[PDB]
Amino acid sequence: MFLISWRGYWQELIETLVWAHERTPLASLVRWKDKPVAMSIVQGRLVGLAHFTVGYVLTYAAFVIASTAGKF
Amino acid sequence: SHSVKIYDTCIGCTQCVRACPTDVLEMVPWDGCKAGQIAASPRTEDCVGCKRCETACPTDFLSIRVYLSNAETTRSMGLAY
Amino acid sequence: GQTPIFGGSTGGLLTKAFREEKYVITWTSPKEQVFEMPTGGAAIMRQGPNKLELARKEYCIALGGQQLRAKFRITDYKIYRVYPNGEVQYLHPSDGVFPEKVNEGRQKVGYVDRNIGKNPDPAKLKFSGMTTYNA
Amino acid sequence: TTQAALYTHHQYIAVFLMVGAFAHAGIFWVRDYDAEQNKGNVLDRVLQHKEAIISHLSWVSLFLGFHTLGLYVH
Amino acid sequence: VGAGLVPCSESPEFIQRAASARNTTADPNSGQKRFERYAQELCGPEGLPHLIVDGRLNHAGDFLIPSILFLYIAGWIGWVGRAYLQEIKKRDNTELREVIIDVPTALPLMLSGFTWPLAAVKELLSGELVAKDDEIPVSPR
Amino acid sequence: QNYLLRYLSLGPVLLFAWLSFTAVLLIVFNYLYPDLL
Amino acid sequence: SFEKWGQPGHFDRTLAKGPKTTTWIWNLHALAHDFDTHTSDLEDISRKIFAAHFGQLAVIFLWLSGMEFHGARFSNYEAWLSDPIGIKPSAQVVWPIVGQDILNADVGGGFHGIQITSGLFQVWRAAGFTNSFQLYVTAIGGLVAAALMLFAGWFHYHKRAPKLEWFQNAESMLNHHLAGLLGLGCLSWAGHQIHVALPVNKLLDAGVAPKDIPLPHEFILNNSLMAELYPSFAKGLTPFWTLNWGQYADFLTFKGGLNPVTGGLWLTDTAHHHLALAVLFIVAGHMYRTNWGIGHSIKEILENHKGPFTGDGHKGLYENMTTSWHAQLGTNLAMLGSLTIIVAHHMYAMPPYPYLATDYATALSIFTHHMWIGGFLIVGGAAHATIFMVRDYDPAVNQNNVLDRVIRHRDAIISHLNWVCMFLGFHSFGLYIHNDTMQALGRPQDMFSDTAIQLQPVFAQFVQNIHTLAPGSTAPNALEPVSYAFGGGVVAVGGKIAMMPIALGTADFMIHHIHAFQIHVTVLILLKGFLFARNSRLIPDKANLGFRFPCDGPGRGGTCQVSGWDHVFLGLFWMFNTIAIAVYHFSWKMQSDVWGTIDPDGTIAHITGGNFAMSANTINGWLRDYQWAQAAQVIQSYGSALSAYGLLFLGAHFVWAFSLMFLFSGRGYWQELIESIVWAHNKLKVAPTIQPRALSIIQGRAVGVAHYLLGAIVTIWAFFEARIISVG
Amino acid sequence: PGDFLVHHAFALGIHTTVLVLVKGALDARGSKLMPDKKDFGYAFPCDGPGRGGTCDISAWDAFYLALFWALNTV
Amino acid sequence: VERGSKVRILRKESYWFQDVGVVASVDKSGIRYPVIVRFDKVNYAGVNTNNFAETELVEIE
Ligand SMILES: CC1=C(C/C=C(\C)CCC[C@H](C)CCC[C@H](C)CCCC(C)C)C(=O)c2ccccc2C1=O
Ligand code: SF4
Ligand code: SF4
Repeated sequence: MFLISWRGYWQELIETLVWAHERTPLASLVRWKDKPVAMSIVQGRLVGLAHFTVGYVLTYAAFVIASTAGKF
Repeated sequence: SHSVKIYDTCIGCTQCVRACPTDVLEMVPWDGCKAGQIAASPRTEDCVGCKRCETACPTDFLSIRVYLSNAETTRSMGLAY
Repeated sequence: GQTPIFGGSTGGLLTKAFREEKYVITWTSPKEQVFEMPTGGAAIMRQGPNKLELARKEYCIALGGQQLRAKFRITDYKIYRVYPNGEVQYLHPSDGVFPEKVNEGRQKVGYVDRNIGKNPDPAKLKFSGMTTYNA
Repeated sequence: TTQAALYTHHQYIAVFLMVGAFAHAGIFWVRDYDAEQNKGNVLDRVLQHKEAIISHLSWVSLFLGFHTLGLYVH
Repeated sequence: VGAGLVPCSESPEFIQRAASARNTTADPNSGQKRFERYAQELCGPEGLPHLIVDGRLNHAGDFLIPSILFLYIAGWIGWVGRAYLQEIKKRDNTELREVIIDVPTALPLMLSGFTWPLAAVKELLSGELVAKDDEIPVSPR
Repeated sequence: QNYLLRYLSLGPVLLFAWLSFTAVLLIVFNYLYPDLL
Repeated sequence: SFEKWGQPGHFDRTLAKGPKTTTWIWNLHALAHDFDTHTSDLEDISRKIFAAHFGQLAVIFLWLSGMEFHGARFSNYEAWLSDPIGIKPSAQVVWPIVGQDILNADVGGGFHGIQITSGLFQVWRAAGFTNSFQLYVTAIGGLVAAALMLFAGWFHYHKRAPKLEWFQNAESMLNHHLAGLLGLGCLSWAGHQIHVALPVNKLLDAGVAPKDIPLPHEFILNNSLMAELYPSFAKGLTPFWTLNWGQYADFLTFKGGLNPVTGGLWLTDTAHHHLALAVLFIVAGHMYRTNWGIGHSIKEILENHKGPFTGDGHKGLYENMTTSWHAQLGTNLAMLGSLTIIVAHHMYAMPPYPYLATDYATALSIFTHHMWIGGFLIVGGAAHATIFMVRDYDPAVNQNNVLDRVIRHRDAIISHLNWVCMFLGFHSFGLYIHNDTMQALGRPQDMFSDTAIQLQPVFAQFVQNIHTLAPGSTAPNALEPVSYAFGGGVVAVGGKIAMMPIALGTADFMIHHIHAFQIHVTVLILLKGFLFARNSRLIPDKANLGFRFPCDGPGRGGTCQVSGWDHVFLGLFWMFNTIAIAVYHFSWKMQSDVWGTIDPDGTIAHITGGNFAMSANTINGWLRDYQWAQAAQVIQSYGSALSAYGLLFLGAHFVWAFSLMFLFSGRGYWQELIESIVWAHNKLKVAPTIQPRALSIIQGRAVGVAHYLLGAIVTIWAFFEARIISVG
Repeated sequence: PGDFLVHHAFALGIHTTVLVLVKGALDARGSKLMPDKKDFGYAFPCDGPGRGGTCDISAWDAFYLALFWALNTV
Repeated sequence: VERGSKVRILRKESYWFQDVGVVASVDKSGIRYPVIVRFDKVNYAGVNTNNFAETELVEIE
């Protein structure tokens, strides 16, 4: 998910989603610590790679130790 | 905002000044070639990073470049909110 | 004080565009015809004055460039930045019709007329924070 | 189970440990490098013929891949 | 031919497979015949033959002459392709004909690849195969 | 007329032609004596 | 007259000059049909569309006649005629050379070949087809008609081409088509049915010597055998002259159910069906105004329907529906797609051909095929809607209309939409994984099926119920319920189920809800691209710049993928997910509690054993209890005579990974590698004059998504094809 | 025979891995169609769509690819 | 090196460095880049025509 989609789509909907808090009542009290925006490009690449590598690591380890301790 | 970079290869067709929608260019008087007025960036603070300008530069190894900095703000990021 | 005939929308001015900045544009249109606005809308203008309020420095310049002079040939429009205090800035028009190359002598601040073959270097320019220009 | 886990553990540790070396070699090439101080020494003579290196490397990769896959599909 | 590999002639499991060896094609002798053709090599416990590559005349021809055949045909095709390319450029209709093949000229070049190896050797000795490091102007860096 | 080849020689149609020629070529030797190993 | 083909770029002025680089090749296969991008004229466009339609029809006729011909000379039909049970139809006999010799699909009677699954013989069990020579003549007729209408297209383009006012008479269009085309064809087919179909169907009850059974000429004027059955069918008694129709109760009846002697329904109902439809939409299609000064002025109807919330109603919509073409294209595509998928969702409960529910191989093949086409083209309908938005519109004729009234308040719509999608999404899936965790956590009482925490879709149950007892009161002149999945008796034949009532317990809930979930997000993506097509809150030049362009530079951070067809990219990914899990669900249920074998007690011993109530509630179960069964033979399903077809499922994974390679990578890397190889080739004097250049990023994205889809769908069809072969 | 096969596979794997790595390394300075990058830095540079696009040119774009090519090898 | 002569390039950053082009028009005016050369190999959008200072050109033949 992080790898394929890119930062030209995950910003249009953040606009309209900022539009909400401004105009609903009983929740417009709170405001922003800091104005939120979409991620960055390099950071997106990095997080995608991190997710991929962590996903790759775990399953194989589980498989190998479980198999070795279950078959001898 | 970001930084702009000018060179000597400006032939002077002035397609970049008609392409930048951000008012960051002007042809200041020159003497060297038949141009007599070479493009430059007086108003960098409104740079956007669209870099539609050098795509309008026909010169071999297009005469303008933009060094895309790191000191962005609400202006350089371009938000209506 | 003239504003075009429109039925209302949902993408106009926001919590920033009256706490930080305002944008306005106005010209002289001796006719009335249908036009399109970048926030979406097909409406009609009126004779003479045509005042419009907006929030971005892109909708205005888009109107000025493509709509007015390239279609309607109108060329007498002011575009004005506004501060939070209500005071105004006059960036452009600065050359009449924004030709962007004609003048009898021009401003002079900063110059770099040098090729790239001799470029700044990491190990030579160090222990400071200057940029790619000072040789 | 113990020795097996240890073996794959250590090899996994090893693999991208080397990638760290190559990456830091790459970043050295931009930050820490002076031209005239090494004019004509062995490093520059490497850079002068990098082309044939990468070309022949692509060559051997293509060869081995093609033929191993062909034998497999055989 | 060691490594504990039995001859395919006397490997029992080899003939065991050969008995009901599924005759592939439309001829009943297809299977059996091929198994008979597989007595020269030497089998193993898997019952199927391995190939030895040493120039050793036990299995020399079973790998050498196919290699040389491939070298023949690859040399021919590469040679005729390069020759055609060299020829096209002396027409000043370069990229017009790059997609439209000139058959009346493309034929004899193909037909004239008979003696590619030794002719190539000549172009090696004459030095008619390489251009000069700096004459070739393809800029690196 | 014989101008058809002027408009049949395109490359692509010639590609498939040559490839099918070579294919049936490879077939007949595999069709006539597929019994030499 | 052959001096003209080999002059490429005949339609474009730019790429007509010469192929500078390889790019010139690519665009050659890209702009060969959008001739709206060639001029501003329209009569030429319309003529091209006519000729292209004729060509498509020609290839249609060609392929259908050729498939017939294969069915006549290389298909075991006439042997499978006498026995449609103990014989499995086949075609495409294998050519006896090295490689394809063991693949002789022998289906009894020594007939080898390829065991097909497309159920054309089923049509050929209703059309009453005895000898293959008549079929030979049929193919000849099909191909000659193909050539005929192709010649007609040539003529109507090169000699006498139609004029321009010939386009926009949608009134006569609807009238002629609706009435003449549909009604006359349908009533003609019904006439064929009553004359030939049910007679030979009667004659297919006990082995009545098929070829010996007379030919239609023996019934054109020979009413004696026609007077054997149906005493009112002496001639007809022609009581229609007397307005009396009570005599015709013989054939033109209303049964409405399964006929356990045909493997399908009662054909008389279908005949009377077709009659009723014919006259009904004949009198319908006689509506609109034409050349006799009588009828609806349809451009005034839409003028009338306005009001307080409407604004000004449907004013000004015909300029859009006739001046532009992509509009019509998109809407008709969407409608056809929906129609097709309901067809798919339809013909597994009311089999309209002989031997359908008893034949457990063709069913899901037809089903999944049509279902895939449905979505696969409705997304294209939406895409053409968007292309209309970018190509055709008007600020003048679109004041305050029901169209313009949404493009002004799009943000609220899409925000509430996002809200709904988020809600449904986790409300369903997180609930699912919650139950997953509970089962893995020794807390089984926190499960959600009947044996645990409760939820029951009462609405479906009550609607099915009120459908069960329909006849008598709602349907007095009706004999059996419309189907037997709602209610009725378990209808069957042999030890083989035809239709039983379907049970909706707990697992139905989240399945239907995630269906709705994905449909919601799909609509979200597509409609988002639709509205935000011309102007975004940041990009006010979209329509001013195009709809097929990669990005707008690294301004505002990033802006890559801001066109619309990338929106439809993401959408097609999502619809892939939707339809894939949909077919998963359908196949698993209709093999778990609908299909199996039967005992003399009517004892339905289903294939799997009702696995949803057991495992279709947790994720780990979903992989275990579905693909364990869906593959446990494909590993070994090769290795003998009628097994040798080593399937390309092992092969499709490769294309899938090769696909995903194109997605994750840029292009500059490939460009530089290309330049290095060019350096080498130039050193050895073999430099190709036409300078190769790497693919454009949109081109690469397209080929990546194409290969992705191809691999996935190939994989899945291989899966269930072999799975049905293991039982059919 | 199998060991013959897989060992050649290892050869291939490390060959392409070092290929992409040395390509990125020796491009840490600049490319034929983008020589300036030496001053742009071991950083983002994207160089928007000059010729079909120039995404993934930033001197450790290669690092991602190399990481994949190492993971499958190991 | 005249109007219609094939010469190679000395400008380093040039896309056609060391590559040969034909001197289309020999200008010799006060501009720093008099010589107008034409090539056929394409850089960005085909700038096969360019100008140089003829103190940056060398003939071949
Ligand atoms: C999803 C996605 C986003 C959107 C991602 C965003 C907005 C970040 C997600 C928001 C945060 C990270 C969610 C986590 C919030 C936690 C629940 C709060 C933590 C507090 C607990 C520790 C208590 C991008 O910006 C993007 C950019 C470029 C390429 C791809 C993508 C991409 O795929
Ligand atoms: S940079 Fe380009 S547009 Fe600007 S003056 Fe130079 S040649 Fe003209
Ligand atoms: S991105 Fe380019 S066009 Fe826009 S302001 Fe900066 S230099 Fe000018």
